[PDB]
Amino acid sequence: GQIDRRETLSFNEQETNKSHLFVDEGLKNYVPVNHFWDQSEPRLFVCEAVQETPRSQPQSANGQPQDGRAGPAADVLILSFFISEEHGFLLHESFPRPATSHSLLGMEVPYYYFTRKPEEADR
Amino acid sequence: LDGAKMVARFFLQLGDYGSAIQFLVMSKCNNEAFTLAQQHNKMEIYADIIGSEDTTNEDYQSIALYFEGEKRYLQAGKFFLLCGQYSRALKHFLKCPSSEDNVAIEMAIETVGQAKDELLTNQLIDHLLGENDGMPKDAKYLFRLYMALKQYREAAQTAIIIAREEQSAGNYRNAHDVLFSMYAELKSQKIKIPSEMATNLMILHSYILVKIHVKNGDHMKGARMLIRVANNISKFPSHIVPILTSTVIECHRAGLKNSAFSFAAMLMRPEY
Repeated sequence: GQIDRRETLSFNEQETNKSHLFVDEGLKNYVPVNHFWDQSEPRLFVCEAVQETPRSQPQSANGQPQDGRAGPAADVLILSFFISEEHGFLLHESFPRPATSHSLLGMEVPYYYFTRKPEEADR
Repeated sequence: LDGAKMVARFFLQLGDYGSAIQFLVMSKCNNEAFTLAQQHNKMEIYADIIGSEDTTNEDYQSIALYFEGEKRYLQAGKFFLLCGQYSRALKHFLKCPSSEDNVAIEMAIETVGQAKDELLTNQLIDHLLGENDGMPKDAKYLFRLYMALKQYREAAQTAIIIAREEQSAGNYRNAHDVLFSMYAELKSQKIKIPSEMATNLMILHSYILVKIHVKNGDHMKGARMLIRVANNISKFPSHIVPILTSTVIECHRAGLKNSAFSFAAMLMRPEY
């Protein structure tokens, strides 16, 4: 959840400035996979992040679905940001990718764009 | 780590390899240090810098295996000794050619002294007593091995042998200096001094003090030291009549005329 900053206009491999402005401990298990900017708003940005599984998988004592043992969270998160020289990175939104949606395709206001399942369009 | 690499790059541009090598500990780039210290033959400086918390016996071993690959058996021996591989260290010290044999024997003595192993000890004693090469070595090395093993009474007996030889030769200062280096050690430890060693050293130092007192014009202390040396004249077989003649003269100068007369009556014997 950290933001680093580094400088190399002159040749450098620098130490980070560190800011702790991100409070959301829910992101620790997510990895970004797709990203986009608004075609009209240069301050506005979005990223799709997947919840990656460890290399080999355990099981529970009871016959539950293996990590779906508990209540819901996002298969994949969509995070949107306002980015500025005066205020840094501000989380504009966080939401689950819709259950009818297979990936983030883009963004241009008023809309994020997603790829729909042909499993559901015929219903 | 990376700010420290810039400081390394700056000293590499200035050409100070000694300062540049520290950053291979401080920025943890240890294998570039090993190879740089190898290329400039500064391997002891790298091994001393390696005294930091970042490091391992596998560093001293990788250094030892490098010198073993160079067939530098003395240096390989030294880094196996620092790694704690006493059998390999001794086997390398014993495999040294005869041009390094003194330093290799001193380090083999140190290796056996640190190891305390009876097989390695007997292997080195068999080497010092020549049963592997058809020659014993100077008694100074058996003495130094007994000291390295802390066999201090056996070392003391060997020091008395080396001293009695030097007394017979008239080298009273060398016999003194050997017995003294052993007496001081036996006194620094909690160990029995031989009554012969104490008696001999005392007698030898009394003879050295004759020169000091007679030079300083103290005919009394000079004469009284000469009286003790003369009461033990058999320990000075190379200087008997000079010592007794000096004893008479200094006793007469001191007003010890009965002592002067007793050593004059001794000098009047047909043997002197």
